[PDB]
Amino acid sequence: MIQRTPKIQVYSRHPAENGKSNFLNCYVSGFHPSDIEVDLLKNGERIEKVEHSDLSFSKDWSFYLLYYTEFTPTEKDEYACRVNHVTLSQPKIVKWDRDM
Amino acid sequence: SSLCNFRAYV
Amino acid sequence: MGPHSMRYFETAVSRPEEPRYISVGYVDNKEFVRFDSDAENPRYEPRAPWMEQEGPEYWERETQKAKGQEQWFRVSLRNLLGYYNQSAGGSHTLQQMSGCDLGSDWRLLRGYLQFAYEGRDYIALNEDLKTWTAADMAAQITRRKWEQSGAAEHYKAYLEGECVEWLHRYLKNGNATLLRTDSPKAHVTHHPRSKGEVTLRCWALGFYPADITLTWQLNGEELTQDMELVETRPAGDGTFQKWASVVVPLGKEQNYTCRVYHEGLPEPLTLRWEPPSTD
Ligand code: NA
Ligand code: NA
Ligand code: NA
Ligand code: NA
Ligand code: NA
Ligand code: NA
Ligand code: NA
Ligand code: NA
Repeated sequence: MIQRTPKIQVYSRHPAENGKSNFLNCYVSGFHPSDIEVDLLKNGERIEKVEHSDLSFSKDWSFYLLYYTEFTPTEKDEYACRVNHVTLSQPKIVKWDRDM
Repeated sequence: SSLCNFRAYV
Repeated sequence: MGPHSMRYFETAVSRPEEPRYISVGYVDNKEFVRFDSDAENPRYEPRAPWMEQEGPEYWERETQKAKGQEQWFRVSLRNLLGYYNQSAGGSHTLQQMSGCDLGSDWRLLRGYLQFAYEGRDYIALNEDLKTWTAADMAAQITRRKWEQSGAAEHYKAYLEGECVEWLHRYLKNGNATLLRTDSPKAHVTHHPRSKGEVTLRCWALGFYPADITLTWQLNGEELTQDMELVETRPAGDGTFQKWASVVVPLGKEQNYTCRVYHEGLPEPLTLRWEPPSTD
């Protein structure tokens, strides 16, 4: 058995411009096994309207999914992705950085 | 066209 | 790019409820069909719109085959519990990759049949499509069973025949869409650091297919270990994104260039950072 921890990237579909509608993405990949818990957060709170792509796996057998929601970037709101998987002892929180 | 595996299982 | 290919990536996951079985087909690395046992009405469905050129008989036949595969993976997961002296419980994952690369004579170039159990290589069919390579002791049991029962001939017949015949049909039907490319839109951004130095980030956005090369140069010479790259990621609209960054001294920004290579670009793009116009 080889378990692999998720790789996480949090980013927007389009270059962020405050006050302009966009999509917030949380791309989770390179993990094994396939069960995974992902939440998108706004000011530390769980976003309810979150969609996700269907499960797929790469040539190294590891799984990947995309979680996403429509959003409008602002100066004051903080966005993040919270991921949990069997390889972790606690959820990992990755903050959205509009420059990454 | 998807594959039908052979009658021998793992 | 390169030879055309078809692949079917199959997974069966047992859970603490019968296993979940997922089958995903790809043509040229693009998902084109999908079956999931956890769906309300489990059936193979078109994932690429050009697959709707197929009639209703195709979907029914593919669905019936998925029902057979679901049972094969269910029995195989059960045998795998026995091989590792375990009783039923928890979660176990059995995966399979199979398919073909198309040669310049439109016949099989390379055939693939590989299995993994618990994220580890388990057994694979060799390049000769006649012999097997087992990765552990449990896999040696499967290997002897498959060698003694003539399993390789069954897979070889599919890979050399049916797999390549249907790939040609799909390439013909999906031709218009399959040749389509979305060139990356590229730009360079400038970011502050800790002491006044600058991060230059070269962005390639909205490109399709996902294959891309991003490079940085200092006076035309390629930069290697000083370059930070992110893994290519989906934009969510079917296109992809990637970036590569370099940390440069302030005022030395113009000595650096980024070059992006992509099959959508007739010529690679060469760009540099320029301060944007402001009011
Ligand atoms: Na930008
Ligand atoms: Na809030
Ligand atoms: Na919200
Ligand atoms: Na068929
Ligand atoms: Na069960
Ligand atoms: Na693939
Ligand atoms: Na089912
Ligand atoms: Na899409």
